[PDB]
Amino acid sequence: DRINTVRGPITISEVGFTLTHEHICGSSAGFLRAWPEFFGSREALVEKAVRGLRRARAAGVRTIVDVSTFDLGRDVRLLAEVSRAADVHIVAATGVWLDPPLSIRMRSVEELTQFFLREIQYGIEDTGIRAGIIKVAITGKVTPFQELVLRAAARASLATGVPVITHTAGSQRGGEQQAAIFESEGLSPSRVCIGHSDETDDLSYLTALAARGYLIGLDSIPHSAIGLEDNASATAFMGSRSWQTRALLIKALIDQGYMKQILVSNDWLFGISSYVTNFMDVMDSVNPDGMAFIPLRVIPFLREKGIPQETLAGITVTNPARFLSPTL
Amino acid sequence: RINTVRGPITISEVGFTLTHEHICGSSAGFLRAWPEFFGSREALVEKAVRGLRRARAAGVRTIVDVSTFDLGRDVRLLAEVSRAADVHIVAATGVWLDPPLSIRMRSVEELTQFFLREIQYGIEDTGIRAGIIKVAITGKVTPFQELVLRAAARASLATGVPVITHTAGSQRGGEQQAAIFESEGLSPSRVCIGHSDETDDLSYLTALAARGYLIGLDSISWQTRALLIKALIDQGYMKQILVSNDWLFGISSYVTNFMDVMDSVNPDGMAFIPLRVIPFLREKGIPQETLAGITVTNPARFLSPTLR
Ligand SMILES: C[As](C)(=O)[O-]
Ligand SMILES: [Zn+2]
Ligand SMILES: [Zn+2]
Ligand SMILES: [Zn+2]
Ligand SMILES: [Zn+2]
Repeated sequence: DRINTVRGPITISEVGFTLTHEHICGSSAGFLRAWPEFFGSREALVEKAVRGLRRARAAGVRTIVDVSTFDLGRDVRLLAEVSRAADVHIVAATGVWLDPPLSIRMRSVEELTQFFLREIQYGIEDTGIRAGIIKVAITGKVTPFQELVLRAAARASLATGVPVITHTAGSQRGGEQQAAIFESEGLSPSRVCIGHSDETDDLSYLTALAARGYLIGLDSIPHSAIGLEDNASATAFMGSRSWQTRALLIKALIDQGYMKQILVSNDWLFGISSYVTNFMDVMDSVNPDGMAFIPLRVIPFLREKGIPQETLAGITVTNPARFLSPTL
Repeated sequence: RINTVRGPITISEVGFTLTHEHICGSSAGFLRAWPEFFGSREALVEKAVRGLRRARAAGVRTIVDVSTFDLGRDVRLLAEVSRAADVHIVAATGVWLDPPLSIRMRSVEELTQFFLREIQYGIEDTGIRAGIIKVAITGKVTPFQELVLRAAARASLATGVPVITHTAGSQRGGEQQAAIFESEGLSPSRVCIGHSDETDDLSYLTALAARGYLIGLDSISWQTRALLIKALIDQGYMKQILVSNDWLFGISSYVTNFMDVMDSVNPDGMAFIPLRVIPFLREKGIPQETLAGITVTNPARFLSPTLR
């Protein structure tokens, strides 16, 4: 139950302050290799990211989990290069996000399970870098293909002990659908983070999942298009709720007794091609702190509301370690 | 000169060409992320080299691999197979039916520059340059497909490389394609309107040929299909005909083991044209020089970069 990173296995003691939902680059499979000019250059992306991670390291971050799948253009060589140069642990992922190509979406639950296992048990591409988390996504009512992905994720998790992290669009309360399928496969809720759960203020929804032992991904705290009302693409991607509003859900879950079920992140990136052109600039305008936003802005905000330092250390260090540590 | 995955070649070196083929039909990054889907990369290479050597022994000298980025083109795979089989392979840019978000969110201007990158600079970090632009079409042409066609036209106008289309979603889609290409100022002689062998509407095909378009037939009943080649010859448009198999040696973009279905239907693979179609046409009285025009002269004129 050491944890696999892009630099190899590390012990739980070394994981430290973890951001469990981030991205070096949000893209599409092969796109970084075929069109680096889109990002200025690969070299520019590598530097921009390295600088960003280093600033997160200065603010106390020791590990990030890059939840980019194959179809979100995960380039594990970009992750390894940036991890080493920033000296920050990066856990990579398998799974399937919202843009599977035909070679993925035509696959069977059995085939998908085998693919996830390859990426966990053997390595990603020809690199030997093994995934440490499984990635899944739904929007709205689960599609037949998304249900296959969820079942394959559960089976791969049961075989390897690595956890599952989900994209929910909304809520839209997607966690209840996901949890039902995961449990039908015998997966323990303690192996699952229901992500983008900071999109909603439905505390009944959040607390009921937490009470079942799910981890709650309050993972996009700095995402907000307040002030950018004239930019429809910004509003659609980041929403109209303030970062403080998202952050207060952390306090709300603590106050209900569920501190141990909380995972906090920025869901930041250093490049993005999967959306509108130059969207990285729009996001950067909203959060110049990048991935340092959690430790620099959110932690002090929560301490200010009277949350004890020890509880914040538990959410940022202990919870991610328990989550990431492989457990059958 | 024409760019191949082994560098530039002269027109005289091109020889008998199959202008619409694939080594592998897949998705971007897939071959590398899950080569075991194909058994192994090594197995895919071995099969592709055997199949290309078979085609070469039946007279083929060049294939045009019209796999785009989104059809999982791997020019390193193409280079390896090309070298081992001693068959020239022309690589493609463009957009097929499965663009990921990073492609389908792009403007006409952005796509134009990406196609130009792949033609003028090279594919990925390989220095291998695309010698053709690829556009897949459905139905009457979707808005996004129209964007791709216009970018293809603009990249062609800047470089002289031709454009080949293929239609899956069937209508008289060639006329809509032609209208878009012509609105951009593209010469029809730079365009192969593909898989025209799907229909049996000779008047439609003849009218496109008379306008200067190349007519892309393919496919692997095949005899009825082959008789359209003769019909177009007899209309006076042998110069406008291109013939290919649209074959591949691996496929992951459809159902599992579809490659087995395909191989059971057409065990000749890419040799189907020279082993079956060419003798059939010779038997129906098409002369040698005409067959050589279709298989050698037409592809060379089509592929040789020109702005006219
Ligand atoms: C790349 As996302 C907006 O699903 O974290
Ligand atoms: Zn997401
Ligand atoms: Zn994300
Ligand atoms: Zn086609
Ligand atoms: Zn094809």
